[PDB]
Amino acid sequence: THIQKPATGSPLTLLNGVLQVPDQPIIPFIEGDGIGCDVTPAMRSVVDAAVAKVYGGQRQIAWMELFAGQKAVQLYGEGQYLPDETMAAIREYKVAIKGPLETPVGGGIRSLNVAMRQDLDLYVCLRPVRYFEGTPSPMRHPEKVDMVIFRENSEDIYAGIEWPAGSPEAEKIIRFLREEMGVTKIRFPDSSAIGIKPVSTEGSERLIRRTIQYALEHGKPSVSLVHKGNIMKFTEGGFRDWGYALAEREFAGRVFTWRQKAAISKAEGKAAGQKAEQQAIADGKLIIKDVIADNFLQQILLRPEDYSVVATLNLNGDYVSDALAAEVGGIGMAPGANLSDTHAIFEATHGTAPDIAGQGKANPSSLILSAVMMLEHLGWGEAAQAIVAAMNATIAAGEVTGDLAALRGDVPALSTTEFTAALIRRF
Amino acid sequence: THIQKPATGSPLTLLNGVLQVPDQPIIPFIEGDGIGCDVTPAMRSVVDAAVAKVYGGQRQIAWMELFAGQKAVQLYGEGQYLPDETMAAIREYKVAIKGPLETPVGGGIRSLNVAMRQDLDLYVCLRPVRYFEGTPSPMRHPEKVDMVIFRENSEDIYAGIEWPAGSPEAEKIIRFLREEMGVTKIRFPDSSAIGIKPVSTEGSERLIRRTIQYALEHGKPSVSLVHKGNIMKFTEGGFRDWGYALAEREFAGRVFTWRQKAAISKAEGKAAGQKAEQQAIADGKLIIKDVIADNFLQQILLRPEDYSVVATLNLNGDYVSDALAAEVGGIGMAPGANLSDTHAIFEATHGTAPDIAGQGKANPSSLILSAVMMLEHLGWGEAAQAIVAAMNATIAAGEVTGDLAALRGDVPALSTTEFTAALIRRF
Ligand SMILES: NC(=O)c1ccc[n+]([C@@H]2O[C@H](COP(=O)([O-])OP(=O)(O)OC[C@H]3O[C@@H](n4cnc5c(N)ncnc54)[C@H](O)[C@@H]3O)[C@@H](O)[C@H]2O)c1
Ligand SMILES: NC(=O)c1ccc[n+]([C@@H]2O[C@H](COP(=O)([O-])OP(=O)(O)OC[C@H]3O[C@@H](n4cnc5c(N)ncnc54)[C@H](O)[C@@H]3O)[C@@H](O)[C@H]2O)c1
Repeated sequence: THIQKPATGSPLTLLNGVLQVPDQPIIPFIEGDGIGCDVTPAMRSVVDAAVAKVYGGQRQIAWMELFAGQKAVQLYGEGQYLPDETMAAIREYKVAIKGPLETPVGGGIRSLNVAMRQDLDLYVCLRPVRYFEGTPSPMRHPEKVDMVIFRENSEDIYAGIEWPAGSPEAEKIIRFLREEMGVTKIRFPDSSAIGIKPVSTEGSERLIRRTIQYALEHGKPSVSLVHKGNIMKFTEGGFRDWGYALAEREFAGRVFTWRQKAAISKAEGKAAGQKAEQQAIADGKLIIKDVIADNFLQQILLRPEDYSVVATLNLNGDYVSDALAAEVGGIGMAPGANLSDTHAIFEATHGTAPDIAGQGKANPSSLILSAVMMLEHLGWGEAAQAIVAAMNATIAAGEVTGDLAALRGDVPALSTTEFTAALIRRF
Repeated sequence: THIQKPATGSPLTLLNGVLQVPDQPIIPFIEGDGIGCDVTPAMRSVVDAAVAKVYGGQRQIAWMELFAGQKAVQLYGEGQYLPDETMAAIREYKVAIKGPLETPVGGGIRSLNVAMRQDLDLYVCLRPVRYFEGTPSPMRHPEKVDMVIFRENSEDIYAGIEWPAGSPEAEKIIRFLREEMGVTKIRFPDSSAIGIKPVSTEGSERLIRRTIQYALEHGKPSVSLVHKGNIMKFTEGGFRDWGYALAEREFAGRVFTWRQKAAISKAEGKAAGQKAEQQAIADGKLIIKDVIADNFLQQILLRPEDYSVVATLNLNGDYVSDALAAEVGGIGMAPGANLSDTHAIFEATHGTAPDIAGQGKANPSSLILSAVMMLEHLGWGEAAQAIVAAMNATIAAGEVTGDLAALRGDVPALSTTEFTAALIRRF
């Protein structure tokens, strides 16, 4: 072992439904590769300051370092990118927050980020994207972005099921596809690498159910199912169809969907369909609609105001998260949470930022905002709100890191530590 | 048969492997579903007006209507969405232009758009995206967008290989994957639909070769290989790696890749790597770089000015095209061409737009600009340049269709017909 349980902490526990949160909870954290070394300490400093301010010391996070990535390899030895004790500790402690981890391209280890999500079955990747007043942005009207993305986190092509071109394995699956499955559409079978995309009714349903539940509980006007269901009919189109079906049987009478709208239109005409939709909106009924993924990218740029909650697949969610984050300053302003029904790993949308690593420039806001989601998860709402208020005031005053300052000629950059200080001095 | 060879036209021919264009070329066209009924007649009018003007009546397109989609079904019979005679005609006449075609979601027919591309092996989907001065845009600085997308058009998950959840076929492939391929990562094997993603060395290579050739002959500063090769290591990561290898092998002394840069950064440090790139740019070398797909979506929004030519896979290309189009007004300002080494089908980036079909509102600019590409393909550059000049002037004058008028206040909306007339008055 290379991990040490805090001396004054007490673990979170689960008791007949409820998550029990001690006043000095043990919260595991992973530093992260690259800019993890800048953003994690900043996040802890900010969280600690907020908590001390709002509760007077009655409460205090008992941080416990766990290891993964390069820091793990250096401490545990070669190939020890994800030590067993790391995963065991997260299971036991039920919550954790992590900086980014490096995943190599074209070869090397499988994503540790994805591996953690799979191992703990954290099937919801939850990413709220909203505009902080005054944030430098490439958009004319970034304030019109206020969305919540529910990204399926356990399946899709992220499963990591693939074989390299020319390998015995690729030849073996290509032969099965052509000889046993009757596949005729592989263009270049002699040099094809092959990837598998599993998308299930069970996986789609649990993600979409949580999405609708959230939308209803928070008074959100709509849920958009985004998919490329015309080309990927049974996977992505399945996601959409299973989604509408679930909405209409588990939430009958509490939602109005575009599937229902189509039924009304087919039988009574467009006007009737439109009228029924207008009546639902008038009723405070949650609207469930759907958008093809490419057009979705167009719509969130042209009219983001028309969207609220989004339910989508793993790959689509990844791409949408980045496009949307860019509208509000980039992935330095983009928090996230990986949730199952019992556990949670809080984690920024961004990666290791190799181009600024070691320079003390990175925006810690995404991770800080992820810690906000964590505090909300812990029921420490007042601390959470204190951080959001401080963040709102800091950005509005024009105190920002370099990723934001680069977007406007009239805004200078602050280092990671300078920004952290600017935020904390406002508590 | 339900088609007719025009009375006064002559087919395109060849001479030493080079396209020979008669003064009255036979050019097949397909109207398209939905707004195809608006945009196709508009494109023909504009093209005819430009040709009549610049060549003083010495030249004239002999349009030949071919059928696909709904129009084909009503004419040829139920199920006849893509008559064999349509594809044979395009093979015969070598160049065609088509309106959008409807592809159902979650079932129904396989995409006719993809089917045409596959049938004629039009492996390059070429989509130039640039800003027309004065176009309403959601961006603060849309003028910074000037890119050319090369989207692989023959493989990837677009092959249409998949089987539905619960089906005997899905059960069959899942069993083979788990029992014979050793696959353990399928989360819900009992209810998964399965899609297959083939990406090959041969397919990736010919698309990337065409991209680099284009970049070099048009004097572009860089080619960006966009991929999600950290998660899809052997397909998308293969695309990247094969791309760098081909560049260095086939265009040595004309390019400088980040693969080369990485090597210099390893042996001599990053300062040496940056210097080498600086000198390559000074030397007039084409830079070959790469960007992970999600980050690329962020970057084309934050700093599009850093990108020029893009080479990417089928699915990524589809998503990137819509996001980039939105920056310059939407997919109503986004032309395209499907190209093999011998044949070409020109086609807008947009779909059938059911929300405005039948209303005479559609922006015909995408299809018109696709015909501009067609005219350049035919070596009728003067007519191509005339349409561009009329387009530049008409947009700058504030004379636009509803899709653009919606992006900015105090800008009236012209109908398709009205916009068409406005363009034509510049001739
Ligand atoms: N959850 C995760 O741990 C996670 C997420 C995304 C990427 N990654 C990994 O990160 C590595 C690098 O990938 P990449 O370069 O495509 O993406 P990246 O997110 O690391 O960097 C992309 C761009 O965004 C900028 N950026 C990201 N975070 C920033 C911050 N907080 N402050 C200021 N600028 C920031 C970077 O400077 C860079 O220019 C890859 O190995 C990838 O697998 C990990
Ligand atoms: N190459 C093609 O033939 C092609 C391309 C994309 C989509 N499609 C098909 O089109 C159908 C509709 O798909 P969708 O609704 O997701 O996308 P779409 O491109 O048809 O429409 C998306 C949005 O963009 C707007 N839009 C598109 N073209 C426009 C134009 N020229 N002028 C003004 N507004 C325009 C529409 O009004 C709509 O709001 C689907 O069946 C899809 O398969 C075909």
